[PDB]
Amino acid sequence: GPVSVANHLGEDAGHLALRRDVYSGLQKTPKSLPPKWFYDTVGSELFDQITRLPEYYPTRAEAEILRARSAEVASACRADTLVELGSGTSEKTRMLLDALRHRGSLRRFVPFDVDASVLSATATAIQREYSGVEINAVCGDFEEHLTEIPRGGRRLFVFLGSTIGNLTPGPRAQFLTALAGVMRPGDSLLLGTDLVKDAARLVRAYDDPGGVTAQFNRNVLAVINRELEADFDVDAFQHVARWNSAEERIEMWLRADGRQRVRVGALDLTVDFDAGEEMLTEVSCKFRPQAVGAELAAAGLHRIRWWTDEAGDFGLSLAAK
Ligand SMILES: O=C(O)[C@H](Cc1c[nH]cn1)NC(=S)NCc1ccccc1
Repeated sequence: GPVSVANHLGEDAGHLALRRDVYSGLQKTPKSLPPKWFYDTVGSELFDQITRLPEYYPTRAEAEILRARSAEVASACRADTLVELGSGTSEKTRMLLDALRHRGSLRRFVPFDVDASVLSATATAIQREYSGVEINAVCGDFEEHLTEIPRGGRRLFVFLGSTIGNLTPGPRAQFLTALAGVMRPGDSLLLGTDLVKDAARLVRAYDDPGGVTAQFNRNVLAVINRELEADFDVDAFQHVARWNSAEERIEMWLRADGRQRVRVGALDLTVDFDAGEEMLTEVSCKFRPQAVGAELAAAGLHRIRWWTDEAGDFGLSLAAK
């Protein structure tokens, strides 16, 4: 089937996005960076390592649900079209495409991500593995281009891996409202959410003993050093995984070992790290079954299926517009 990529991101939109997030976030108390920047080439294959760690249960828990419920998803949503908010590269992507193809209604696949090069390779590989499917990849961001997602058909929107947990409630309700707004009656959303559980398990999931998560987090400093010509002593910064009991969310911080002076070249900015000062690089919100259904409701979607894995570690929601 035909491949198309629509690119709505200017060529240096990424680079200018980084300037805004670093100039702003390194200048608030406490210092904070958005998690969209972990995923250069190094971080991305670090993340790939994380998903295989025995400690990082989310990837396997959601895979387990999907291996068992993908057929029910296809049959319940009846979609002819898979819209992925994500790069389209996981095995879970195939499970859902297979479920729709098996039921005979897979006509189009819409991968939606910010890396046009990754959409390109996804689209070429799905074109090779799924004949008869139109691939319409959209390079854009959630903030602006949900409306550029193609129309015509019954669409199942897919947002897996508890990515929505990387958004704090305010940004989170506003995204789900935006998503419900581009959905048409009879379209549906499959949403993955990591569930609240024992904190010692949560912290271990974000601080594996061999420190792959530690590398992945520290990597954001290398990215900022390379792309904004800053001078972070990457090794003087410790990965710390914290469980915020009140906000019910995992927090990734970077602790400075002793006072640091960091000049961000490309920004004409110098920031001061107190010795032992911590910087928020990621939040990872954990959910309760009822609260997910209520957020979906708040956004104008009606949840019709909830699933957990065998252990109650992780949840998938299927909600309809
Ligand atoms: O909330 C989480 O567990 C993780 C972050 C995390 C895991 N371990 C330490 N940090 N975020 C995820 S899967 N985002 C989805 C994504 C995947 C690939 C490329 C871009 C975006």
